[PDB]
Amino acid sequence: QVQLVQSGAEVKKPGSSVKVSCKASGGTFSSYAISWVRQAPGQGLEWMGRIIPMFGIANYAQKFQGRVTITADKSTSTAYLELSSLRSEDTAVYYCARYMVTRDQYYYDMDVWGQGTTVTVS
Amino acid sequence: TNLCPFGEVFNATRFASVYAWNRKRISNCVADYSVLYNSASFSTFKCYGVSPTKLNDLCFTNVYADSFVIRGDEVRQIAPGQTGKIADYNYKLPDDFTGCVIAWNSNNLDSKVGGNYNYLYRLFRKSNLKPFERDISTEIYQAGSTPCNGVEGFNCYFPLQSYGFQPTNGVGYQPYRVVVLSFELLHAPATVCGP
Amino acid sequence: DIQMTQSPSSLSASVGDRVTITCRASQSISNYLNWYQQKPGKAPKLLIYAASSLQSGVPSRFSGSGSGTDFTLTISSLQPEDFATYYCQQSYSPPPTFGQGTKLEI
Ligand SMILES: *[C@@H]1O[C@H](CO)[C@@H](O)[C@H](O)[C@H]1NC(C)=O
Repeated sequence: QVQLVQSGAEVKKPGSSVKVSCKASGGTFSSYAISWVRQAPGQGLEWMGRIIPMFGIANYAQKFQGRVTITADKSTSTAYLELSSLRSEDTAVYYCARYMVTRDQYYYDMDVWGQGTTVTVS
Repeated sequence: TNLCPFGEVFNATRFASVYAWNRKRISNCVADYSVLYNSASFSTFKCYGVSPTKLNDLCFTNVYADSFVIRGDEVRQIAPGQTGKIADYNYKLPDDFTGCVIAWNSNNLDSKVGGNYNYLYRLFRKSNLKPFERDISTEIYQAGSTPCNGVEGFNCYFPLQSYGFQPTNGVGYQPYRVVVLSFELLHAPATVCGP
Repeated sequence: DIQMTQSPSSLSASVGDRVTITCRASQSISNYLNWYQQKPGKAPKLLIYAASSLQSGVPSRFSGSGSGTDFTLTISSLQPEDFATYYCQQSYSPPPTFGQGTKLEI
């Protein structure tokens, strides 16, 4: 049912920060986690951080902790990633995806993915 | 002079889920308990330290209406004296409560075709909660020597599980709303009595 | 923390063929692993949310297996629907690292 829709592509100068977003449709963040994944072009997928909009709690993988922040406003059904200090090696396609952190004692089964945002530099 | 907010407690369409149970408090008003007992739709009116028909003629310091939603086959837990996930971790009444528990089938009001994951109950805690304790904390519950670092995984659980109230549920799997009217007497400088 | 590896990098196949793929984990996992596919330039979709448990709406074309490590995914009567790249991903301890991926050519 719930369909994520995702912000259009971001072109930015190196180091200068970026912001991207996902918002739900046919529902809202009903105590799901939403979490962010890089598809760097032709590399494996990489996981950035959890947020649970119902509680505002968020956490990050070690590689992105400090560089990135993720946030949400549940009443407007919208979650955001913003990344500082960018393009060490980075121009990835960014995906948000949900996973049902209250449905079972099983996690990170990302059953719905956003359309993907290209985020890149020149 | 004034008439009590029972008319809204039983007609607010938005209720919190049991782990975050709502409290509303009654003061300076006419408490018509008896018209509650005249209700068409109710599915329990089991009371403790009282029989509900007579209540109207009594007087009280305070009353709390505490309110939430529960899976029907575990509605039995809410009253005193029995362990079970709700009474263990979400909402425990005293050793000697005094008050009444009111509950009704809510599937026509509360169900959604996906399961309504806005409804949540705590199912892990380090120890059981004390009478009318409340806990909306959601830091990861450990299940091994693993320090979970505040993030979930094997042996590292998010404390709240959803009920998943689908329309296709049997009589007991359905959502039942609950209100617990908790009473108080004392030396009795009352502002709550029935007509 | 955990590391993933996945084999081979690519395979050729045919429509109606049967094909099998593997993923391996550097700490044991007690079957906390998932599988996804993505078409070239589109969103990933989840096929399996344990060793074997298939996800809703997915056709019977897929099955998965494993026990603590050395997992596999199989295609039976392979389709143009299966031209996708496939990824494993461990769920046993954060962060939930994904595999390097594998390519199927029809
Ligand atoms: C709740 O709403 C119904 C329908 O409008 C009304 O008849 C009733 O008096 C209200 N109050 C209670 C306590 O049921």
